[PDB]
Amino acid sequence: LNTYEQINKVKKILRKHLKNNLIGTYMFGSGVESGLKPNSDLDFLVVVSEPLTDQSKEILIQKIRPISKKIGDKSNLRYIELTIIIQQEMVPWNHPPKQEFIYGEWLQELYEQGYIPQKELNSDLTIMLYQAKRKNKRIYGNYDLEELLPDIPFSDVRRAIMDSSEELIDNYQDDETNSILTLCRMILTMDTGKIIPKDIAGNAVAESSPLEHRERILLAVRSYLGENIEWTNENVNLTINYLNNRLKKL
Repeated sequence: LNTYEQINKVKKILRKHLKNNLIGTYMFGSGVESGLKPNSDLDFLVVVSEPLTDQSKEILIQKIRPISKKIGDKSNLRYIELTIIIQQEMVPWNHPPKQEFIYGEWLQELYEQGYIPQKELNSDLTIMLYQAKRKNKRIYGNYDLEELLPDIPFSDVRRAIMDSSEELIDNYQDDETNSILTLCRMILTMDTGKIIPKDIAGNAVAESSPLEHRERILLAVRSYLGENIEWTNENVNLTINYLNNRLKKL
């Protein structure tokens, strides 16, 4: 499958199965903000009127799974990430926001165990809605995304980033590259105000960082682009601490 059929099959899945419950289908993220590199994920935000039955969620999982990349597969497909929100659940705005459904490949093992996304609160979705609201591509629907979402205070985006870092520093063992560059991304957006891709945020923050930390940050960029880095002897704790403290100074 090509990038074009990937996106098109997602649009028709949502339309065929969500029928008149579907308000809008939007894409956001690195692919819309920076351009579609062959490495880029396909990130979808979907807005609905009412909750989805546990049947509809299983269908979505079933129909999305064949057309999304699977981890560590050497294919050329892209990862599909898709979030569903109910328009009415976002008013009045409240952090953390309500999330109706998530398709994501980090959940595949659980999907195989029968796991079925239930309504949950997701502090990270505040950063997504903030990102999507500022730049998105509408691929279905009669309204622009900004018309379907209340103003989101950037203060809540700050609360969002800090709360995620707090658990990130405790859970970097074995997803080191993600955690380092997430924090690097995290630092950029809390100052300037814009979100950017991990690999570009990594080399931007590494430049402003003491050598030992820069060395390790740039070794994270490489792994994110494939390279097998083997962190078992790198002192990731120090850079995590450095990035976290740097971040805690907003």
